[PDB]
Amino acid sequence: FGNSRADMEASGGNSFNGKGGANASNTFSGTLTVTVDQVLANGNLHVVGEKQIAINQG
Amino acid sequence: TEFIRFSGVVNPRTISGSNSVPSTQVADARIEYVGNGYINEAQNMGWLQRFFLNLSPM
Repeated sequence: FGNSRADMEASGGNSFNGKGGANASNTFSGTLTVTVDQVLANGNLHVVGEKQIAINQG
Repeated sequence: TEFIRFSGVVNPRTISGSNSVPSTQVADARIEYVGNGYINEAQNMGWLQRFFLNLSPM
Protein backbone atom coordinates (compact mmCIF):
# COMPACT_ATOMS: atom_id res chain seq x y z
CA PHE A 1 0.00 0.00 0.00
CA GLY A 2 3.00 2.34 -0.06
CA ASN A 3 3.62 5.03 -2.68
CA SER A 4 -0.18 5.35 -3.11
CA ARG A 5 -0.22 2.06 -5.01
CA ALA A 6 -3.84 1.26 -4.10
CA ASP A 7 -5.18 4.80 -3.58
CA MET A 8 -7.93 5.44 -6.11
CA GLU A 9 -10.97 7.63 -6.76
CA ALA A 10 -13.61 7.39 -9.50
CA SER A 11 -16.91 9.08 -10.30
CA GLY A 12 -19.58 8.64 -12.95
CA GLY A 13 -22.96 9.97 -13.93
CA ASN A 14 -25.69 9.28 -16.46
CA SER A 15 -28.86 11.33 -16.94
CA PHE A 16 -31.81 11.20 -19.32
CA ASN A 17 -35.07 13.16 -19.37
CA GLY A 18 -37.51 12.97 -22.27
CA LYS A 19 -41.07 14.25 -22.51
CA GLY A 20 -43.75 14.99 -25.07
CA GLY A 21 -47.37 15.86 -25.57
CA ALA A 22 -50.12 17.05 -27.90
CA ASN A 23 -53.59 18.53 -27.68
CA ALA A 24 -56.37 19.64 -30.01
CA SER A 25 -59.70 21.37 -29.54
CA ASN A 26 -62.51 22.90 -31.56
CA THR A 27 -65.74 24.73 -30.78
CA PHE A 28 -68.65 25.78 -32.97
CA SER A 29 -71.82 27.67 -32.08
CA GLY A 30 -74.61 28.83 -34.34
CA THR A 31 -77.90 28.09 -36.05
CA LEU A 32 -78.51 27.21 -39.70
CA THR A 33 -81.60 26.16 -41.65
CA VAL A 34 -80.92 23.34 -44.11
CA THR A 35 -83.03 21.50 -46.69
CA VAL A 36 -83.71 17.78 -47.14
CA ASP A 37 -82.41 16.61 -50.52
CA GLN A 38 -82.82 12.83 -50.06
CA VAL A 39 -84.85 10.34 -48.03
CA LEU A 40 -83.01 7.09 -47.34
CA ALA A 41 -84.42 3.56 -47.25
CA ASN A 42 -84.85 3.66 -43.46
CA GLY A 43 -86.45 7.13 -43.45
CA ASN A 44 -83.31 9.06 -42.51
CA LEU A 45 -83.00 12.41 -44.26
CA HIS A 46 -79.94 13.74 -46.05
CA VAL A 47 -79.73 17.48 -45.38
CA VAL A 48 -77.64 20.23 -46.99
CA GLY A 49 -77.60 23.95 -46.27
CA GLU A 50 -75.68 27.14 -46.91
CA LYS A 51 -75.76 30.64 -45.42
CA GLN A 52 -73.95 33.53 -47.10
CA ILE A 53 -73.45 36.80 -45.20
CA ALA A 54 -71.72 39.90 -46.64
CA ILE A 55 -70.93 42.68 -44.08
CA ASN A 56 -69.04 45.71 -45.51
CA GLN A 57 -65.84 44.29 -47.01
CA GLY A 58 -66.14 40.54 -47.47
CA THR B 1 -75.91 55.08 -49.26
CA GLU B 2 -76.24 51.75 -47.46
CA PHE B 3 -78.02 48.66 -48.79
CA ILE B 4 -79.36 45.76 -46.73
CA ARG B 5 -80.47 42.86 -48.94
CA PHE B 6 -82.07 39.61 -47.83
CA SER B 7 -83.10 36.47 -49.70
CA GLY B 8 -84.19 33.00 -48.70
CA VAL B 9 -86.88 30.36 -48.29
CA VAL B 10 -89.38 30.50 -45.41
CA ASN B 11 -91.56 27.73 -43.99
CA PRO B 12 -95.08 29.13 -43.42
CA ARG B 13 -95.46 27.41 -40.03
CA THR B 14 -92.36 29.16 -38.64
CA ILE B 15 -93.96 32.60 -39.06
CA SER B 16 -95.21 34.04 -35.78
CA GLY B 17 -98.59 35.60 -35.03
CA SER B 18 -97.23 39.10 -35.71
CA ASN B 19 -96.08 38.13 -39.24
CA SER B 20 -92.46 37.77 -38.16
CA VAL B 21 -89.82 35.06 -38.50
CA PRO B 22 -86.24 35.08 -37.16
CA SER B 23 -83.50 34.95 -39.78
CA THR B 24 -82.21 31.63 -38.38
CA GLN B 25 -85.33 29.81 -39.66
CA VAL B 26 -84.73 30.73 -43.33
CA ALA B 27 -83.24 27.90 -45.38
CA ASP B 28 -81.08 29.54 -48.06
CA ALA B 29 -80.47 32.80 -46.24
CA ARG B 30 -78.47 35.35 -48.24
CA ILE B 31 -77.75 38.46 -46.14
CA GLU B 32 -75.87 41.47 -47.50
CA TYR B 33 -75.02 44.80 -45.84
CA VAL B 34 -72.93 47.11 -48.04
CA GLY B 35 -72.49 50.81 -48.78
CA ASN B 36 -71.01 53.35 -51.16
CA GLY B 37 -69.57 56.85 -50.97
CA TYR B 38 -66.11 57.86 -49.83
CA ILE B 39 -66.79 56.15 -46.49
CA ASN B 40 -66.94 52.81 -48.30
CA GLU B 41 -63.90 53.61 -50.47
CA ALA B 42 -61.92 54.44 -47.32
CA GLN B 43 -62.42 50.79 -46.25
CA ASN B 44 -60.87 49.33 -49.43
CA MET B 45 -57.21 48.36 -49.57
CA GLY B 46 -55.02 50.16 -52.05
CA TRP B 47 -54.27 48.18 -55.18
CA LEU B 48 -50.54 48.02 -54.41
CA GLN B 49 -51.21 46.87 -50.84
CA ARG B 50 -53.62 44.18 -52.07
CA PHE B 51 -51.04 43.06 -54.64
CA PHE B 52 -48.43 42.78 -51.88
CA LEU B 53 -50.82 41.00 -49.49
CA ASN B 54 -51.45 38.40 -52.20
CA LEU B 55 -47.95 38.06 -53.72
CA SER B 56 -45.42 39.01 -51.04
CA PRO B 57 -43.18 36.16 -49.81
CA MET B 58 -44.20 36.89 -46.20
